[PDB]
Amino acid sequence: CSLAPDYQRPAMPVPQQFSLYQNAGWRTFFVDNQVKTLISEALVNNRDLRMATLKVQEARAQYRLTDADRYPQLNGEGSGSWSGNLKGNTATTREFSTGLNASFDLDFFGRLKNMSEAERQNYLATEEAQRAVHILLVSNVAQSYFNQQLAYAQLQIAEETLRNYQQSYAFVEKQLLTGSSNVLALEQARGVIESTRSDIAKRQGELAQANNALQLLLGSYGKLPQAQTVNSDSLQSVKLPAGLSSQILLQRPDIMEAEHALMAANANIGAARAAFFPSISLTSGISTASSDLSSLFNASSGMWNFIPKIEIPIFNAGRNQANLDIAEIRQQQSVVNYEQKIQNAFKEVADALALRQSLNDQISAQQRYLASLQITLQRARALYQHGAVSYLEVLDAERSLFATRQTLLDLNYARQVNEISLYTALGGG
Amino acid sequence: CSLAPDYQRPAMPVPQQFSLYQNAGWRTFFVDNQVKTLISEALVNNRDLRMATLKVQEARAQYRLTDADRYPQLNGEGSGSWSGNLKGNTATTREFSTGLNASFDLDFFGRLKNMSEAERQNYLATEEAQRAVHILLVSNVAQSYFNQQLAYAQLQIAEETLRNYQQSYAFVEKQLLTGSSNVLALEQARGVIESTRSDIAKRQGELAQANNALQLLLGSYGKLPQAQTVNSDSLQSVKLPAGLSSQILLQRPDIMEAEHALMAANANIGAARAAFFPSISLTSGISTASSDLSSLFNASSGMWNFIPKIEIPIFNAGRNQANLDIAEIRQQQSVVNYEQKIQNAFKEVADALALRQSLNDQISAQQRYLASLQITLQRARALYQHGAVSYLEVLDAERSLFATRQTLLDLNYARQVNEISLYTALGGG
Amino acid sequence: CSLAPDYQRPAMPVPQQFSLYQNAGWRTFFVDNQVKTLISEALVNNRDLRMATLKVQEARAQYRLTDADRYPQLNGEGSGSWSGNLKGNTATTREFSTGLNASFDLDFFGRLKNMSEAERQNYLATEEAQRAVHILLVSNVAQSYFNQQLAYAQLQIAEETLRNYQQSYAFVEKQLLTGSSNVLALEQARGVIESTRSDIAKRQGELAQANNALQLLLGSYGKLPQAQTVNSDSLQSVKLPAGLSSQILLQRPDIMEAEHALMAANANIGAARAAFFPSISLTSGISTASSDLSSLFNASSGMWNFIPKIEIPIFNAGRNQANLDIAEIRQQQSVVNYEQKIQNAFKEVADALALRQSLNDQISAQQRYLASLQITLQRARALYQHGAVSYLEVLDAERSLFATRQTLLDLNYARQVNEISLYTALGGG
Repeated sequence: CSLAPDYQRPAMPVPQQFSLYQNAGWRTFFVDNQVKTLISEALVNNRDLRMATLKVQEARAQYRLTDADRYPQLNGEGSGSWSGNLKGNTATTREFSTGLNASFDLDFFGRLKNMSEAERQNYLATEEAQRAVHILLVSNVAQSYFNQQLAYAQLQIAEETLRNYQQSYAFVEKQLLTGSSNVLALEQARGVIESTRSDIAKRQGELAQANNALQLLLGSYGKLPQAQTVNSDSLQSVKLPAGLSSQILLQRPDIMEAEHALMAANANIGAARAAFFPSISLTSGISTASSDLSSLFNASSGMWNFIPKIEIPIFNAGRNQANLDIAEIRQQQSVVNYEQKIQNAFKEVADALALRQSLNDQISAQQRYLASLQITLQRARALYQHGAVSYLEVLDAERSLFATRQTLLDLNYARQVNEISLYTALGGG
Repeated sequence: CSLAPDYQRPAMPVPQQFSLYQNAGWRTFFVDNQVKTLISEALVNNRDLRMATLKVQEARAQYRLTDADRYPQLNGEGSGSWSGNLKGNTATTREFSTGLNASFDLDFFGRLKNMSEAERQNYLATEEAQRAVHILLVSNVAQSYFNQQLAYAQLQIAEETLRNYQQSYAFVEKQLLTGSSNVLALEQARGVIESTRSDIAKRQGELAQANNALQLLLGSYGKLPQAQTVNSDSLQSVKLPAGLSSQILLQRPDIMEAEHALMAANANIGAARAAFFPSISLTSGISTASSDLSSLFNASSGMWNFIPKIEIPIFNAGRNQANLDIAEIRQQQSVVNYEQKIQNAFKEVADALALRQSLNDQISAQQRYLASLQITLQRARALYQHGAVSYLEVLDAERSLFATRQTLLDLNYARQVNEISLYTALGGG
Repeated sequence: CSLAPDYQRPAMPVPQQFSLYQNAGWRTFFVDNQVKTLISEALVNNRDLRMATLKVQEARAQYRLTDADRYPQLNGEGSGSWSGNLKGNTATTREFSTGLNASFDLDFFGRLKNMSEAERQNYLATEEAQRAVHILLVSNVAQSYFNQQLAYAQLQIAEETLRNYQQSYAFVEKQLLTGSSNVLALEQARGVIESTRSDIAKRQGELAQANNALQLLLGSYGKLPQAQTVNSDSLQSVKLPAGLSSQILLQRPDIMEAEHALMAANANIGAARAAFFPSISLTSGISTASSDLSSLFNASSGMWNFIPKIEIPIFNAGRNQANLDIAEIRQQQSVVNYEQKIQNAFKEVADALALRQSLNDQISAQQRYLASLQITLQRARALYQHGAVSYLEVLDAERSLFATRQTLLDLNYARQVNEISLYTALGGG
C-alpha cells in the first residue's frame, strides 16, 4: 500500500485572464513553405533535440531499474573454505558449499513502490521537457529563418540605395560641369555613397552570420534558402477570444513537466513515510555442503530453506523524521517551481500581446513617416535644382528616408518574431 | 575528538581600499514610498525568495539527518526459519527468534561529528545565500520600479512633443495659406508628427513590458503604480568616507556564504583524516529463540548481549589517502571560490563608484546641452519666420531637442540604477 | 578482461571545409608586448584558471580512489562479547577475538578495471577542459586589453574634438563681435561643446569599467597599462590555406575533452556488461579467540583461513539490463555532445571568417567616408564664412565627422576582437 499524499493541483498563481481556444498546428500556423522545410529538417537532425530524446530514454531506463528493485532476486553462490589451527593438530579443515537463493521484499507500506512511482513521474516530466525542446526548436528555427530573410532584405535595400546615391552624385557632377552647383554639394553626394558601401558590407556580414546560425540549428549543411519575398501573411497570426483564460498555459509542456515533478515529490513523501513502519522480507534457498568436492552435489548434502523476516524501526535519533522533512520540503519546492513556471509563462504571453499592439502601431506610424519622407525628398530636389535651397536639404531627406526603410524592415522582423513567440508561449502546435 | 584543521581567513584578494561606514536600512535608503510598498509585497510573495527560504529548511533538515547518524539506534527484529534436508530424514527444523538491538559508534576521531559539522556549515552557507537573494530582490524590485517610471516619463514627453509638432505643423499650414512658406517645410513638419507617433507606440510597449516584469517580481497582480514624479531625491544616495576599506565587502551575505563553505571543507578534511584511524562500535541486544512460537517470549528462551568492536585500517591501496586528497583539494577550491566572490564584489563597487562620477558628469553636460538647444530652437524659429533660413533649421533643432530629452531621462534612470547597485554591492540594508 | 566496446570516432558532423596549417604560439600571434605581459600575469593569478587546475587535481585523486578499489585490502578487527541467559544459569559467557583479514576481487570480467578506466578518462577530459579555460583566458585578457585601449582612444578623440569645437565657437563669437554672423550660429557652436563634454564623461566611465574588468581577469591590482598606439599590426593575423580542413577543429581542447568523455562512456558500458557475469572474490585471514584476554594472542588460540567465493547472477528482474541500457544511452549522449561541440566550433570559425571580410570592407568604406567628410567640413567652412550657406552646414559636417571617427575606432576594435576570436577558435597557441 501507498502512504503518499494525493495529488492536488496548486492554486493558479496568475490572473485568470490575460487582460479583459487552441493553436492550429505549426504546418498551418506557418504559411511560408521554406520555413516549414527547414523546421522539418531541424526536427530530424538537430543535436539539442536528439539529446533531449536520449534523456527521455535514459529516464525510462532509470524507471525500469528502480521498478526492478520491487521484484524477487535469484542468485547463485559458490564457496570453498580451507582453515586450520596454528598449533595443536595442524590438520586442515575443508568445506565446500553452493547456495541458490531467492529474495523478496513484501513492501507492505509501499516504500519501493513509491520510489518507483517517483522515477516514473521523473520519466513523464522528462518526456514533457522533450516536448518543450521540440516546440522551442520550431520557434528558434522559424525565427532564425526570418532573421536570415531580414538580412537579405537589408542587403537588398542597401544596394538599391547605393544605386540611387550614385545617380544623385552623377547628376551633381553634371551640374558642376555646367558651373551650376558647388563643390560642397558634390562632396556631400560622394560621402553618402561611401557610408552606404559600409552598410552593404555590414549586411553581408549579418547574412553570413544568419546562415551559420541557421545551419547550426538545422544540424545540416546543405544549400541555404535564397532571398524570398516575406510579409505579414507568412504567418497565420493567432486570433484570440477577448477573455482567453490563463488556463491555456496548463497545456504547455514545461508546465506539465512541473506537474509530473510535483507527483514525483508526492511519491517521495510516501516512500519516506514508509520508513517509519515495519518491513517484511522473505528469503528462501536450496543449498549444499561437503568436506570434499565429490559428494558436493549429492542430494544427501542438500538443504532447502525458507526464512521470513520482519524489521521494526524503534528509535533512530530523528533520522527517519529528518528524511521525511526533506521529502516534504522538496514537495513544497516543487509547488513553488510549478508556480514559477506558470508565472513566467504568463509574462511571456502578456508581453507578446502588448508587443503585438506596440509593433503594429509603430509600423503603421513608420509607414506614414516613410511616405512623408519620399514626398520631402522630391520637394527638396525640385527646390535644390532651382537654386532655392542648399543640397543639405537633399542629403538630409535621403539619409532619413534610408534610415526609415531599414527601421521598417527591422520592425516587420520584430513583428514576426513576436507572433512566433506568442504562438509558442501559448503552447505551439 | 576532531582532526579538522582550524579555520583561517584567506588573505584579502583585493586592494584594501576602493581608490584613495555602514549602509542605512532600505526603508531609509529608499525615500520614494511607492517603491518601498512594492518591495514589501515582493518580500512576501516573490517565488525565487520563497524557494531560497525552502532551501534553507532543506539544508537544516539535512543537517539534522547527518547529526542523527551520531546517535545510538534501537531496532527490532523478528524471524522464522524453516529448513530441512533433501534426503536422509526429511523432518523439518524450525526456529523462531526476536531481537531488540542497540547500536552506537563512539566516533573517537570525529568522523561522524565532522560530517555533521560540514552539513551544519552548508546550512549556514544556505542561510547566507538566502540573505543574498533577499537583498538582490530588493535591488531588482526597486530597479524594476524605476524602469516602469522611466517608461511613463518617456511616454509623457513623447506625447507633449507630439502636441508641439502638431502646433508647428498647424502654423506652417497657416503660413502656406498666406503664400508665405513652402510645401517642403510643410511636409517636413508633417513627417516629424509621424515619427513621434511611432515613439509613442514604442513607449507604450515598454510601459506594458515594465508592468509585466514588475508583476513577475512581486508575485502578485494587483493594480500597478501610476506615473509619479521621480528624481535624485527618490533615493538617499550613499555617502562614503574617502578611504573606505575593502573590508566592508566581508559583510555581504554572498561572501559570508563562501566563508561557511570554507568551514564545511575544513570539516570534511577532519572526516577524511579520521578514516585512517581505528573506529570503535558498540552493539548490545536482548534476544530470544525457540523451535515453537508458544515458548518464544519465555524468559527461558531469552538472552542479553553486549559486544564492543574495534576496526583497524591497515592497508587499503591508497583509498583513504585518495579520499583525503579530494577533501584537501576541495578545501583549496573553497578558498579560490571565496577569493573569486570577493574580487567580483570589489569589481561591482569599483564600477558603481566610477559610474556615479561618469553619470553625474554626463547629466550635467546634457542639461547644459538641452538648455542650449532650447535657445537654438527659439532663434531658428525667429530666423525662419523672417525668411532668413530654411525650415531645416527648425526641424533639426526640434529633433535634437527631443533626442536630448529622451537621453536625459535614460541617464537619470541609469543614475538611480547605479545608486541602487552601489547600495546593494555594499551589502544593502 | 574488458567487456567495453572499442573506441570509434564519430562521423564528422560538419562539412570538411570552412568554405571553398597550425596556429603560431600566442607569444608570436600577439605582437603588442603590453598585452603579452598582461596575459602572462593572468596565467599566474587568474582565479578561474586556478580553479580549473584544482579540478584537474581533484579528478586525478578520484581516479586514484577508484583504482584503489581494484587492489587487495588488509584490515584488523578486535572484538569482545559478553552474553548470558535471562533465567536458568545466569553465568555470563565471554569471548574475545582478533582478526587480520585480506580481501581481493579478481575482477575477471573487468567491472572494477573499467570503472577505473572511466575515471581515468574523466581525468583526461578534465585536463582538456583546463586547457580550454587556459586558451579562453588568453583570448579574454587580450580582448579586455584592447577594449581598454579602445576606451583610451575614444577619450582622446573626444578631447581633441572638444578643443576643435571650442575654436569653432571662439571664431563665431569673433564674427558676431564684427556683426558678421548671427546668434543662431553661436548657440549651435555652443551646443556641440556641451554634447562633446558629455561624450568625454561617458568615455571616462568606459575607461574605468575597462580597467576594473581587466584587473578582475588578471587577479592582480598593480598599475594599469597606459594608452598606447594600437593598430592592425598589434596582432599577427592568421593566414589560412584556401581549403583549410575542418579537421583542425579536432585539435581544440574542448573537442578532445568530448572525446575522452566518449571513452569514459565506453568504459562504463564495459562495467555494466560485467555485472551479468560471475564474480570471484578471495578472502584470507589470521584469527584468534579465547574466553579470557590472557590466552588471547596464544598461538594455540590462533587460526589461519582461506576462502575463495564466486557469485553468479541468475535473475534480477531486469536490474542489470536496465543499468546496461543507461550506460548505452549515456554513450549515445556523449556522441551527440561530441557532435554538438564540433558543430559549435565550426560555427565560431565560419562566423569569424565572414566577419573578417565584413569588417575589413566596413573599415575601408568608413575610411573613404571620413576622408570625404573632412573635405566637406572644409568646403562648408569656406562657404559659410563667405555668407553663402548657413552654419547648419558646418554643424552637420562636424557632427558626422565626429560620429564617423568614433565608429571607425569601434570597427578597428571589432576587427581585433574577431582576429583574436578566430585564432582562439582554431585552437589558439
